[PDB]
Amino acid sequence: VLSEGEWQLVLHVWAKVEADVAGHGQDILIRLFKSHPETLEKFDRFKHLKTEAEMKASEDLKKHGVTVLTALGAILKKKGHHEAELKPLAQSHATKHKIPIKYLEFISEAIIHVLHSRHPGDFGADAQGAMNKALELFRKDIAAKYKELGYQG
Ligand code: HEM
Repeated sequence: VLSEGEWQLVLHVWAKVEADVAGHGQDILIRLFKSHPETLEKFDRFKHLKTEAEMKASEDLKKHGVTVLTALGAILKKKGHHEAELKPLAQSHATKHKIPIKYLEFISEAIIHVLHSRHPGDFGADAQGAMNKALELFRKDIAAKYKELGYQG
């Protein structure tokens, strides 16, 4: 459970992400794909991309990054009361996209890295720790839904 202070650090940097959601999404998905190539393989939509240049030029990738960040921002703003937002997501990612929880840890690391590169002043260690907790809560709650559905892993 994050404290109110922690949630404030989380949403303060997230308000900054909102100024350029598309740019953040692209950086995050590209980082995810480059750091963990197995993740790109889950996207039939994007697996044709072979280089970072191709990824940066993909408008559809940029479009999905916004989809991803929009869903995540709505979750973060619920400050833990994200049961309704997490249900459809867990269901689709477990059963449809078949995304292991480990891959959610990978994108959490990409998110934190990109937030740090773009918002050093509002993403000091205290904010990093708070965001890590927030992303951990997200993962914890998603994992519980996965386990229920028979996908814990
Ligand atoms: C911060 C975590 C993530 C969020 C908030 C998120 C959000 C979304 C949303 C909103 C959709 C569209 C609706 C849906 O299908 O549920 C989606 C689709 C999808 N996501 Fe995620 N996602 C996340 C992480 C991941 C990860 C880590 C992978 C792969 C390693 C993944 C793979 C997919 C795939 C394959 C689709 C369908 C893409 C398509 O073909 O249209 N997602 N995601």
